[PDB]
Amino acid sequence: CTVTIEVLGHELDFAQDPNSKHLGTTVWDASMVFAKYLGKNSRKGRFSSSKLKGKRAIELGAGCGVAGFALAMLGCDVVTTDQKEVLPLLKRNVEWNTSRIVQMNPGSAFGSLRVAELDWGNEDHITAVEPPFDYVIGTDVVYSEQLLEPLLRTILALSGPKTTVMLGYEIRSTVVHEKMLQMWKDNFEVKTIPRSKMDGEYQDPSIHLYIMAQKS
Ligand SMILES: Nc1ncnc2c1ncn2[C@@H]1O[C@H](CSCC[C@H](N)C(=O)O)[C@@H](O)[C@H]1O
Repeated sequence: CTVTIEVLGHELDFAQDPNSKHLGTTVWDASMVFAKYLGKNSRKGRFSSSKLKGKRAIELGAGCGVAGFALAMLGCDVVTTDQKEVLPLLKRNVEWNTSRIVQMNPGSAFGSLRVAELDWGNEDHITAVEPPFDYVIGTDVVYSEQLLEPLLRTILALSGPKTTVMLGYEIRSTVVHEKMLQMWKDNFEVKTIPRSKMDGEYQDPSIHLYIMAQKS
């Protein structure tokens, strides 16, 4: 079971494990909406190559790894993380596609992409990936009320004053939605990226992209 997606004109292959009960063994639609958003906003602004020079990003709950891979393709250095059980598939997908795009574009310089274990809230895991990061990203990592606080605490622990948080999100329970929105509003300055910045094909009304700056 392997999904082939085009990102920045490159055909990538992401292995999946449907034999697994683990949520992260499947590619979720928010990661693809995030990757396609980057492809559309990488010519000018904060995701252009010159503006990403020297920037470091960390992906939380990367699963199969689509979102962090796209960001690394833009020239950002990226540490992609998940729990131990997901890491072998993540490591497989990173290394298989890294060798593909570099053989496809030998002269181009992509950002680095290294896999690390990070259980949300584990201070030892957080210290070990070497924060602070310029970007903290996550796609479809909000779904269960009990995971809101550990994710929040992790994002803050990896952040500094100038850190930007990018969140790909799919609305499910309205109760959880309202708790999540209030939480982000209590901790960040939140903006909701509009439909026009997302690709015409990779856009379902239920998928939202948030971009959040640290609070004053
Ligand atoms: N407490 C926790 N610590 C670290 N990762 C967690 C976690 N709880 C859930 N996750 C991870 O969050 C991911 C949710 S599925 C999202 C996968 C990927 N970002 C995508 O968009 O396709 C899973 O990989 C799961 O392992």
